[PDB]
Amino acid sequence: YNYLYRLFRKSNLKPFERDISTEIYQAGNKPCNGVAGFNCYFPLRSYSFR
Amino acid sequence: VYAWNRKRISNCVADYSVLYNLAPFFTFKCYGVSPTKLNDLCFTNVYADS
Repeated sequence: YNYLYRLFRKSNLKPFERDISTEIYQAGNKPCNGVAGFNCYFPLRSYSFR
Repeated sequence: VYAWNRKRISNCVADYSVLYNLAPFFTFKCYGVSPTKLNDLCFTNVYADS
């Protein structure tokens, strides 16, 4: 999974607003703090190299 | 799992944003349609499974 890709983001992005700083989705009162819990996703997944 | 119940939502205005606000309902992301505005957009013949 060396070729990381950002499947999830805050919302749609305008052109040239590329994803450089990873900001995971927040959908709760508390921000996602070090845990990949429910409704909170991380870009760390295999890029289908099989 | 081997015998799903047959029930569908018809002629309803059931809000799905209250489900999104609810803590237990943690899966709301959508691959091909709007994740958070699914309810607002119109649709027909919604089938339910258990």
